[PDB]
Amino acid sequence: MPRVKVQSVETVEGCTHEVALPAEEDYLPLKPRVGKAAKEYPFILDAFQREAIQCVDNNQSVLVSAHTSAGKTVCAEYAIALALREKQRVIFTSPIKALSNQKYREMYEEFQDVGLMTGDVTINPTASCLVMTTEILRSMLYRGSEVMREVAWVIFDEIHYMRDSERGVVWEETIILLPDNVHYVFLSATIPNARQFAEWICHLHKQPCHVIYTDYRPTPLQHYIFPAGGDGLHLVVDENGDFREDNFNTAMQVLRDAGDLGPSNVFKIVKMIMERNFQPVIIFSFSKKDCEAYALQMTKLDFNTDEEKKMVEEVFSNAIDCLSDEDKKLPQVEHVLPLLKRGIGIHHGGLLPILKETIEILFSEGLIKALFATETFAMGINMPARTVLFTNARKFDGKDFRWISSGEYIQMSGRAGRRGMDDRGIVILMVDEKMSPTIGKQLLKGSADPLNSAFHLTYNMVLNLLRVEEINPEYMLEKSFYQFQHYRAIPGVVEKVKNSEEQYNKIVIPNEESVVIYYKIRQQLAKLGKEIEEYIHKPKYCLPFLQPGRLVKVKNEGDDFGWGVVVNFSKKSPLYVVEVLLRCSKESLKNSATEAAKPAKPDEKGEMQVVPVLVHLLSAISSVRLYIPKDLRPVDNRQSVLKSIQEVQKRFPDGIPLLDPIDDMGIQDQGLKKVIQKVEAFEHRMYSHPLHNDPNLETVYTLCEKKAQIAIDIKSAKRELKKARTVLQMDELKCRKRVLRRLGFATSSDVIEMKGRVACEISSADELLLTEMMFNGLFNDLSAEQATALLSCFVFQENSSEMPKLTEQLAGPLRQMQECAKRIAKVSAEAKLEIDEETYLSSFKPHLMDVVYTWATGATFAHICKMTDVFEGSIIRCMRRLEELLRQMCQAAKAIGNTELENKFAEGITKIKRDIVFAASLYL
Amino acid sequence: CEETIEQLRAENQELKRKLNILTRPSGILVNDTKLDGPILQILFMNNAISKQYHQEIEEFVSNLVKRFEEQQKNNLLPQPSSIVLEEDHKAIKNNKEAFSVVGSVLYFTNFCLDKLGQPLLNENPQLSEGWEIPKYHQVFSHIVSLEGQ
Amino acid sequence: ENQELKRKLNILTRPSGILVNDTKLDGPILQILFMNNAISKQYHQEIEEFVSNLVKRFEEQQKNDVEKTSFNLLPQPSSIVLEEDHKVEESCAIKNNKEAFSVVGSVLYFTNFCLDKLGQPLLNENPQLSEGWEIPKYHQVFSHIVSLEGQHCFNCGSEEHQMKDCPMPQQRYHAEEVEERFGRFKPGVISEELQDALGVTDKSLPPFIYRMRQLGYPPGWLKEAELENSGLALYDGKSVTYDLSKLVNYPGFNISTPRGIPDEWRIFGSIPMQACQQKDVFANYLPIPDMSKFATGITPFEFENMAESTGMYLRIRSLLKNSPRNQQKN
Amino acid sequence: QLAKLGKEIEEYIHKPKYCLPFLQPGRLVKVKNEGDDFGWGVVVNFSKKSPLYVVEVLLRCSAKPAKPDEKGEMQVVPVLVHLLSAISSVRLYIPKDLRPVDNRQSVLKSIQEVQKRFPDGIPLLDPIDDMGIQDQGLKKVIQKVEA
Amino acid sequence: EADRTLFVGNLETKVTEELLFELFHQAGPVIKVKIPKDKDGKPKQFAFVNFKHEVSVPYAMNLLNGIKLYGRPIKIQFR
RNA sequence: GGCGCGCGCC
RNA sequence: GGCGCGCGCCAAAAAUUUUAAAAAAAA
Ligand SMILES: [Zn+2]
Repeated sequence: MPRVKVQSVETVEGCTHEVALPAEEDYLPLKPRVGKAAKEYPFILDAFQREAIQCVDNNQSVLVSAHTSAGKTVCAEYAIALALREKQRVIFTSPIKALSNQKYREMYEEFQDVGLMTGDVTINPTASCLVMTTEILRSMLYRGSEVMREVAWVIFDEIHYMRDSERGVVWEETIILLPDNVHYVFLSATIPNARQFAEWICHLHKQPCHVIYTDYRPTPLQHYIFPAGGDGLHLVVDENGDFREDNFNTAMQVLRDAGDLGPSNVFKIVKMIMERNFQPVIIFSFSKKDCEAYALQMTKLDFNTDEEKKMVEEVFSNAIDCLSDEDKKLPQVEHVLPLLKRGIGIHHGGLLPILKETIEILFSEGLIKALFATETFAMGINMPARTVLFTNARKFDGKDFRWISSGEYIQMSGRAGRRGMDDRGIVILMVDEKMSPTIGKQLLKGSADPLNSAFHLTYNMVLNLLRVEEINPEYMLEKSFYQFQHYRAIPGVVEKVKNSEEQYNKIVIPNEESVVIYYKIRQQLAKLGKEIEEYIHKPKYCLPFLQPGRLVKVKNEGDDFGWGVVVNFSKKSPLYVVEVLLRCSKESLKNSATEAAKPAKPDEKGEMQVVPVLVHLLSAISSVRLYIPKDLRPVDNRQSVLKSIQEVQKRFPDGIPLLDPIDDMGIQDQGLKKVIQKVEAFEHRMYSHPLHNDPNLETVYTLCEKKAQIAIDIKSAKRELKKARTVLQMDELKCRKRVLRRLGFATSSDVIEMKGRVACEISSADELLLTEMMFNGLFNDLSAEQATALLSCFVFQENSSEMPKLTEQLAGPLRQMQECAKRIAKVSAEAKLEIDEETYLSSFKPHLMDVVYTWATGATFAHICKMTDVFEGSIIRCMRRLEELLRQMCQAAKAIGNTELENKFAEGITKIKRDIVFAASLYL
Repeated sequence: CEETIEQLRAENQELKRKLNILTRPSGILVNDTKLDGPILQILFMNNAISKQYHQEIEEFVSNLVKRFEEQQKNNLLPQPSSIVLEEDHKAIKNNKEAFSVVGSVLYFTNFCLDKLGQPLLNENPQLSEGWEIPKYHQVFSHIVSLEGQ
Repeated sequence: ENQELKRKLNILTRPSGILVNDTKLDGPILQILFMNNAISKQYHQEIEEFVSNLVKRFEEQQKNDVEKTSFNLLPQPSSIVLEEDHKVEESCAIKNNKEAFSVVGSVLYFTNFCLDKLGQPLLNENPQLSEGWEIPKYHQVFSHIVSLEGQHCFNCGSEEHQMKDCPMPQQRYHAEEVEERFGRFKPGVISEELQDALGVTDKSLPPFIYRMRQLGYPPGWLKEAELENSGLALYDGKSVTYDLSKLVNYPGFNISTPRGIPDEWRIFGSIPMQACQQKDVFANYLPIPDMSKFATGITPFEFENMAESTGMYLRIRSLLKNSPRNQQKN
Repeated sequence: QLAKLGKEIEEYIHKPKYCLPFLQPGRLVKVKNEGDDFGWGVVVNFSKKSPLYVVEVLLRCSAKPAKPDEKGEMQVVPVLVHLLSAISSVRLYIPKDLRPVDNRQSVLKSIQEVQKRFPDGIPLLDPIDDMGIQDQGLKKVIQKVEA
Repeated sequence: EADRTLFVGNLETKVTEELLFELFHQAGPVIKVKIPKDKDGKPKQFAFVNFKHEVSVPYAMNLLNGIKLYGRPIKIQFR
């Protein structure tokens, strides 16, 4: 169980300093600095910056949480200077490679004693302020490199990137595997659950940790909303921070009126910006082609001047100098210079690396004035603007489309202020008819989502841990911040069960046994009634009676719309949907774009509107039928329908007739007769029951049902508490170990044999399959180019509707690879592991085998770029990953003790690395 | 004795299984029997004509209702063979004579198989409200088994 | 009891012995049941003639012109077969009759609601494939199920007929091939190929210029030089721009006509050049193990891709001696 | 004796209030004066006469029934109410203009068609239930008929 | 591409895409003109011209209609 | 349809 | 002047190319 106590520290307004430390240790205010500061800054230091520096002085780990536009990196620079002064090596771990290169340039210009260690370059390895990507740090720790021997600090940049859900695990492995004497500086975006992370660090390393949270920004922002269809822009969130409900209501009213019924739309907004002097702007669209589309549409504006055009031409020529002739004259590079000339740039993941770097440099200098980029640009280092425009508000994350989370909106709106130059940023959001006040209000009035781990075992972690002694995978599973964030919830459930138990023990009905029996029989009668209802709703016994005038009663669990006149029905995949004509409230019609219907409140006037429903939600299919007007678009027609229902209902003072299931429907199954007989027996028993005949007994029934609800809650909480006291993933680990030992990797007593040792190295690709293929002798027959082509199967992870036409030299081995994948998938599946062979084998996309084989034999880059439909950036990324993977494969084949495969992989890596695809970055 | 009652009740239930069609749900509060009350009961048979003209038939009935309502402001007691619709059990004044069937016709292609006929006014078709007297010459005018007129 | 019950039940009794051959038409039709209300007593002959007219209308269209009726509407399970008084022996013909006699509907029309039961027959459980169903017109706005909101003819594409017999009915930044699929040209000027094909040589003015000056300056090329002054107001609690340098050059219409070419305004029908059409007039108007423990067994970590600072960034930075931010900051 | 019983049954039928509402302009009856029967005649109208009642059937004619070899003249004949052998129940679709010979010939052909449809006899009306005669005397006569 | 397209007919056989494109470019911005390809690959007795703007087809009709090309008038139609 | 070329008839 | 027949011509004829999206990243 966690043993950590958190104490707040008195501080100036804005920042909220707190310290989480082990329970046994007592708290004493950290001593004021002594001596000369490691480095001094010209501008005044804000409160939170000063406190972070103070905490860095006393060699106590610290976690800073503040807006990117508030200057967190000053603390990291101070820590680096302090570590360098004492002749102490330091490491700066950053998520992405591009940000790593930018930070390397900045720190090299600063201290001149820096190095880089990313996966595609090793500059000045024997430095004292290394900068690296967390993956390489993890690899160093697992392989026990001595470089980490002397480190006195480690600085993690943007630890909020730990919830990535695909590579947000390496952070936890690296944090766990590090020794206890190395201190930590974590820099994160604003998150609410910072104290939990501080407590996790304190518990895991036994050392105190500090948290500084500040929600202050230098330049205030004003928000605007553009309703697609309207004309102007409305001021929803003022610079003061308060929300103006009236203007948002007006904007959504305009949107609703427009939807009830310059050339483009973003073109108008950009022109308005140009003419209103909000020039330097970033247009955020969440597609690789919406950005290009909106960029090309603006072929009529001109932002720059002749001198700026000259400078842009000079910079572009200097940058592109590094390429080769035929690579210089590529269409992609040539047809973008005109865009840069007049002050427009596009920046998404599909472009070549060189164009992205050049556009970043130009924007930083200020030549560009309108950058159409995806969210990849939101993390760039110190590249703000005076305005940020959101073309869309629905992004496709890994799983499926969704509205952008308020965290991402805050992060992107944080790129809308430059300290001193412009004294008020403007953020403009373009909404659509799909947006409804239930989404816009949340997005504008939300807060950053918490930080929740994404730990999940993998074969590489398991194999590497098994290789080294004095540690086992259970150790990693038990200290993963998943187990911590789970154990931290036990007090809540304990209090919940205590309170619910007391509530259970409080209310006592005057009579227990007889009232309980009465409740039980009544509930059983209700269950039998529901069984009959489900029997009615059969495909062949309910469809004929649903007609465009049919009167039905519809209610969902706990909510009843009431009587509605069936308007239509249809099928879909089987399940059927019946469009009925119910009553709905205005608060439910307004949000109808992305909401389900809700019943209107009888005390207030509603509106008769069409609602789709499923057959399962129909209670009674009444026999009555109405004369439908056949035109239900006007409001008055539906009001007349409501009046007709009113009259029909008033014509049957004792209730509308209902179709009799047994005879009217025409069902002759023994089930209905037996159920009816049982219902008759139960109702007779109830009527003859001494308690039932007694009137004034609804109060006792209400108390009894409340007690039953309390009992259900207590049962749920009890099972939760009993399940929440054991490791949540031991079954996964045991299944993984079973798979490893059955295949031939591990041994009876968890001893790693040669196969497992070899499979330890291969990291980026899939480990089990590659090791198994190499061991059997699959690669012993393929050629160097064929081998590289085939390896290209494991590194592509992009959706693509196109398909290959593999010839009789690349198709052959693909069948064998798929066969081995099937064998491995079956072995895993029979070990009670939730693996679907179809999906598992559908992830080895061979779409690039022909491209890579053509490119690995002396072919240009335009030639191959014309052989596919995916962007060129994706081809370059795949080729870089294949290069690194082939390096690792060469090392593994060396380890096995076989040299011929080493030669084969060496030939592949010789023939697949010549041209722009591996053009050294210009940020170094 | 009890065997006889068992047989009778079994037969009655067996017959009333199909008598559901001629069953008007009870609890209907319909006073002013002359105007408020059913109009027809069109048992659609299994013939393609009715199958594909159901909608036209319903429109025709609605048109009859509208026409009578419009021209209202602009008796024929049932014949001895007038049955009453059987109400399922779940002041019958104005609920007795309202659900009285007068005329049951099964329309074939070329002859309407009729039964229960239809009423008239004190044996006076020339005044009754449903009879369509054809046009004929009456060239005989001699009663077959009595002195001629 | 049973006497009156059977009196009521004989209403559904069809006499036996009725020979039937074409069951789809050699059988009964709707068996109306009049009742004791004026709206039904008065209009008896109207209803009888209406059903006869329904038969006649079916005869006029189905039997004569379309001659297409092959419905497969089997009775729905709530159907009923009319009882029959036994006066002839059951056989194949009488079973066929029972097939013919099958109530597939029932209604009791009141003034403003019909106590229907037995519903209507079905065709593959879809009203669009049915016969008597009529679907009203509505909105279909919610599109969120209450139960679970998270759900060869070229003319029309129809794979049932031919297009000729069917009455029924973005771009990559570097792909500028929209206007270069075949070639590129210019407005105003006349190319040699157009000169030769059009049948008009250099000495003769281009012909379409006549009707062009008859009409006016093209709007097609005027829009290109149209930077509309987008009017958007920041609602807090038009002077369109013309680029007068992209105007096309049209000798003989606005610019001075070429010298030596005769003014053939009387030929082909036209009027002489007007002041308004002149260029100036209009244009101006606009227990972790030690590191020695992990490394045992596996290949030690290595450095690969050794490189040195190319210096390209230093050159680019030196080139950026001045720039907007650099000038403003200092 | 049984002839007397049949006479009593059909005297119960031919009473006004139990037979007139069934006399409609298409009602297909059969009329037969002693010895000579016309065949099947369609009612066309009926009326009182200062009390006796008369029914204008449409019968084949040579008033006497037409010969088998000849073709009936198919004319309206005003028979007495209680000369009707059997008030069958198949009401026909009448043209409303029985003046031209074509209409009457078509009516004859329609009756021939109806006869063809029913091989064994034609449905009749049962006085017990169809006409709703609740006379205990009729019940006694029925019992006598059954014995 | 329905109201921004214009149909042409009464054209000499040698007339190809380039000539018609050049002729129609004067009236307004022309995106592409395709001489219809017969099932044998031969041209057809008509052509389609696509205009960038929606206010260009009426003017192209009112200006280029009955123009004598290759000594042969051309009949032009909307869509 | 006519420019009409050409031939024939009244 | 009137009428008939062999026929080039433009005049005018139709014509009118059918089949669902999506961000980022590395040992
Ligand atoms: Zn079609």
